Amino acid sequence: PPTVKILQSSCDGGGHFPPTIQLLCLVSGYTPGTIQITWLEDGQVMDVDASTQSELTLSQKHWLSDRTYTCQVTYQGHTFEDSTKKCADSNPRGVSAYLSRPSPFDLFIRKSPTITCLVVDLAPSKGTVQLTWSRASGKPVNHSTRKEEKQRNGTLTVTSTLPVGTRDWIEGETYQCRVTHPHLPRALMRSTTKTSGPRAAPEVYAFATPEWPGSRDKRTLACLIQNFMPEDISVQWLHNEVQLPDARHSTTQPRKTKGSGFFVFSRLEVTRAEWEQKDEFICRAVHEAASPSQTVQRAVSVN
Amino acid sequence: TVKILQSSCDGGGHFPPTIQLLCLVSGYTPGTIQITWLEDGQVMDVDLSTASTQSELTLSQKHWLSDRTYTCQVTYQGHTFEDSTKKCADSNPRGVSAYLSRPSPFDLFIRKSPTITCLVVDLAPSKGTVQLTWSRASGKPVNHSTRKEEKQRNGTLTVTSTLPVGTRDWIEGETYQCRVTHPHLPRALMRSTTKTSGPRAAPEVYAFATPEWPGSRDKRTLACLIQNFMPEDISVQWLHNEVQLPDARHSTTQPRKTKGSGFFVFSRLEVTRAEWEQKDEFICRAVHEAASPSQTVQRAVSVN
Amino acid sequence: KPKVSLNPPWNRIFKGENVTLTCNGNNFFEVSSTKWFHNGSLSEETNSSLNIVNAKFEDSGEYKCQHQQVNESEPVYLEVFSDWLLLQASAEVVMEGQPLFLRCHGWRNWDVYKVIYYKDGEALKYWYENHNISITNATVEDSGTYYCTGKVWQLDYESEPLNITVIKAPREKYW
Ligand SMILES: *[C@@H]1O[C@H](CO)[C@@H](O[C@@H]2O[C@H](CO)[C@@H](O[C@@H]3O[C@H](CO[C@H]4O[C@H](CO)[C@@H](O)[C@H](O)[C@@H]4O)[C@@H](O)[C@H](O[C@H]4O[C@H](CO)[C@@H](O)[C@H](O)[C@@H]4O)[C@@H]3O)[C@H](O)[C@H]2NC(C)=O)[C@H](O)[C@H]1NC(C)=O
Ligand SMILES: *[C@@H]1O[C@H](CO)[C@@H](O[C@@H]2O[C@H](CO)[C@@H](O[C@@H]3O[C@H](CO[C@H]4O[C@H](CO)[C@@H](O)[C@H](O)[C@@H]4O)[C@@H](O)[C@H](O[C@H]4O[C@H](CO)[C@@H](O)[C@H](O)[C@@H]4O)[C@@H]3O)[C@H](O)[C@H]2NC(C)=O)[C@H](O)[C@H]1NC(C)=O
Ligand SMILES: *[C@@H]1O[C@H](CO)[C@@H](O[C@@H]2O[C@H](CO)[C@@H](O[C@@H]3O[C@H](CO)[C@@H](O)[C@H](O[C@H]4O[C@H](CO)[C@@H](O)[C@H](O)[C@@H]4O)[C@@H]3O)[C@H](O)[C@H]2NC(C)=O)[C@H](O)[C@H]1NC(C)=O
Ligand SMILES: *[C@@H]1O[C@H](CO[C@@H]2O[C@@H](C)[C@@H](O)[C@@H](O)[C@@H]2O)[C@@H](O[C@@H]2O[C@H](CO)[C@@H](O)[C@H](O)[C@H]2NC(C)=O)[C@H](O)[C@H]1NC(C)=O
Ligand SMILES: *[C@@H]1O[C@H](CO)[C@@H](O[C@@H]2O[C@H](CO)[C@@H](O)[C@H](O)[C@H]2NC(C)=O)[C@H](O)[C@H]1NC(C)=O
Ligand SMILES: *[C@@H]1O[C@H](CO)[C@@H](O)[C@H](O)[C@H]1NC(C)=O
Ligand SMILES: *[C@@H]1O[C@H](CO)[C@@H](O)[C@H](O)[C@H]1NC(C)=O
Repeated sequence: PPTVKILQSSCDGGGHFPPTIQLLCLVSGYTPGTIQITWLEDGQVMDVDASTQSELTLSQKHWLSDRTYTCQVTYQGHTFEDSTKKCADSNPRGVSAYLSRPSPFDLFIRKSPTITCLVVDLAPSKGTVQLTWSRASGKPVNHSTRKEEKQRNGTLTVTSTLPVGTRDWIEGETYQCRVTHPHLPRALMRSTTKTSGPRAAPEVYAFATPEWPGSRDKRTLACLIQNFMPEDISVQWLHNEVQLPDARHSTTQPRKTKGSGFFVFSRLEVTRAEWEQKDEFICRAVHEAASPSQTVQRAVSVN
Repeated sequence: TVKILQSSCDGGGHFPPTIQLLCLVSGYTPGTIQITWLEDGQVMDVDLSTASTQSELTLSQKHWLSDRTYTCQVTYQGHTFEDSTKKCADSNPRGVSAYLSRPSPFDLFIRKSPTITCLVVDLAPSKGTVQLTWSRASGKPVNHSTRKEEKQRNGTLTVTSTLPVGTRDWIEGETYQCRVTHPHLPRALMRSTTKTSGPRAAPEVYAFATPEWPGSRDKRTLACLIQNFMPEDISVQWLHNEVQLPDARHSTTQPRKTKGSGFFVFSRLEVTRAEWEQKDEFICRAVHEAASPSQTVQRAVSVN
Repeated sequence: KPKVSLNPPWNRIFKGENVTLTCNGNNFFEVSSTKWFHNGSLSEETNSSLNIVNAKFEDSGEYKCQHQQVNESEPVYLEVFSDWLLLQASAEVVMEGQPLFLRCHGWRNWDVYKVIYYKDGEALKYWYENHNISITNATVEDSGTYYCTGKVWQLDYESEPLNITVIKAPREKYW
């Protein structure tokens, strides 16, 4: 448990930010057995940069965008963290509410839909937002799980997950999330329903880009899913019929194609170890119109 | 070399108590090195060294709240160096916002006419003009600006200023400064832009055609993945028989970080059967600063 | 006919605010002669000043006063709101003379920034902070729907439309 501090390049002249800002994370007073510093950008992942100093170079736009940077040191016992941000005099952001539709994977494959109500930009002091779940038809709802989390910038996050009957959601039942706060004049109303309209089966194309001579280690597998309506789609990757972790692949958010529908891109990086095994790599897309079993898949391999 | 560091604002942006100021003086021949601290032109601290400062400025939440200027000075062997510090001014005074864009690689290397745009928004109408100035940190002649005013419906004003710059100047790492001195704004709006620093990696481009769907035998989709490039800026273009297609014909995703060091972008284009059945070659081109020497890397797409 | 005045003005108020209704009248028979009427009812106030504190939703409605006998007083409509932003006007049947006052009041005394007033689609005035409208001797064209949009707690909010009529000259004539 050493002393960890962060120093920021102050303004010059009449309070002008330098064009390049150098944050200096100092970790002092420790027994050196293992040293590891991460530079999270609002919880994300950043590349690489007694007493140790870590340097972070930032542009004007990134610093002025009001983003919190977390310098986290891992010291076996724990994973201590600091925080740094552009500091505003007053006027914190007000309470925000969001409602998320169930994923197609949990709607058609696992048959256990769960809707999530998210309350963000709360206040640590006098924050007791009450979340109420209601239905348009007035039928009783299932028990919901509510959790509270402390973020890096000091604000609170309230997550309420409620399971939804598959038959009720398929028919078109509308669910409503009510957020009530003593200071708030009105109650935050959020509504989630189905995506009515035209339906088209997704078209899935999996492929392997060719090997760059520079790196004989890793291959980039990718999958384009186009011409599907509505925009609710789940993308998965299967290796020898085993689902890979969600952190292995990255899927682009749905975007409306020019002609009639939506298109998404999924990209995954594989090591030569799985490439030598000659296994069949399957890109799978779960969509409401991906008949017959709400699923369309493609397979790629060597050659 | 003399630099300065304050105490970082904690969490949501609240000033921690007992603000600490650090003056880093380094890169010198050892000798009679003397460092002084000044408060609004007065005397605050005098230091002597033969290493940065051995004494750091400890304040309270009474001084680091208003217009107070703290100066770190080095008077080493008759050579005087000065650095000034103050509570960092508001980035958006009175809510007026300033955005300083950067030239794309496309007009940085191919069009050879880079342009930087300073956009001042959320202003208010007044009897006068919005004085905007373009400067360079090193200090060099400027190439004018195409100033333009707007009268948005919500009652707010808008000032746009486009300045053409030399590609050689931007490549070397020059800093371009946009200054706004509207009378409503207390002091000024001070924006700076500079080419991103860090490692550089030549992009890898893989362009291909999707195989033919049995549903509709009219349109095909050409997809181009550009990965392993640093920094994050790039331009993606599609060429048919060596003439550039309109930007509306293709969709390019925003840059995203890969598992390792580098970014990746997907570009999707739609082609008709008449264009495709002519057996023409479709070029996917990525313009990036690290793709030496032409700064462009392109690949080809064709049937069978 | 006594006239009931509200201190402060802008009968459009938030829940929990303060008003004081008082009809002056030519006479000064305040002692046990002022009867205050809510919607078709009789209140329990005898003084000429009726103070509403912590104005609930039930305190809204039409108010009248009956200082001694006379005939009656002109009813005043008091409406309580609970929105983030409310447009408060000094009067809505304002003559061509006495000025017109407009204020964008947020919930509680919360600072409102980037306040924009509207004039039935066309924006009237935008200011960085909260600002009033003080139209002195409003003419005929100063009528229609008014509403203000602001930024409270760094979030955008919009008020409710308010219809303001200024009417024309009473008689003129003079042959
Ligand atoms: C302090 O730090 C916290 C986090 O550490 C910040 O909280 C974040 O706030 C932002 C904006 O309020 C949140 O962004 C929103 O996230 C929603 C969540 O959906 C995603 O996440 C769920 C899992 O939780 C996934 O299942 C889902 O598929 C999504 O991937 C989105 O739904 C929101 O999108 C909506 O709004 C955007 C505009 O913002 C629209 O463009 C979209 O179309 C859509 O309508 C949105 O992206 C973020 O999620 C919060 N973090 C966390 C961890 O929840 C605080 O804001 C920060 N404090 C300050 C003052 O900055
Ligand atoms: C009155 O109405 C006018 C117009 O109706 C509003 O003016 C608009 O204000 C918005 C908000 O500031 C402006 O949008 C901003 O654009 C900046 C510059 O964008 C560049 O890049 C895009 C491509 O992404 C180009 O298309 C564009 O031409 C510019 O070259 C952005 O930097 C702003 O923020 C973005 O970046 C940050 C990160 O720095 C992100 O966090 C943001 O989410 C966002 O992505 C912002 O998007 C818009 O340009 C203005 N219109 C104009 C000038 O015509 C007034 O705001 C409005 N007044 C009030 C009081 O509401
Ligand atoms: C004298 O007459 C007036 C009417 O001229 C009367 O005022 C009315 O009171 C009722 C309440 O009895 C108001 O009706 C609504 O009641 C619900 C609660 O049941 C409230 O929630 C309403 O307020 C808002 O609530 C939400 C915010 O929490 C809003 O989203 C919603 O849209 C509502 O606007 C509201 O109070 C009725 O609106 C008023 N009348 C007017 C014109 O406002 C008064 O009660 C009468 N006097 C007596 C003594 O009865
Ligand atoms: C906007 O106006 C309010 C109140 O306006 C008052 O009432 C009107 C009918 C008209 O007569 C105006 O000239 C009056 O000023 C202002 O709030 C007042 O602020 C002063 C100064 O602090 C205070 O003494 C008064 O008590 C306040 N009025 C009330 C009713 O509390 C306000 O300052 C004006 N400007 C804004 C909001 O930017
Ligand atoms: C004016 O409004 C304030 C709050 O908006 C209230 O003040 C209360 O006044 C009564 C006396 O009338 C006191 O007994 C309370 O202690 C006050 N509350 C406070 C100060 O929080 C009340 O609604 C109005 N005040 C007056 C004097 O009319
Ligand atoms: C209107 O403003 C005041 C208030 O009535 C009045 O004294 C003034 O003479 C009027 N001005 C005009 C131009 O009518
Ligand atoms: C305001 O007055 C106009 C003109 O008479 C009318 O069209 C409009 O409906 C009115 N608005 C309300 C809310 O009564």
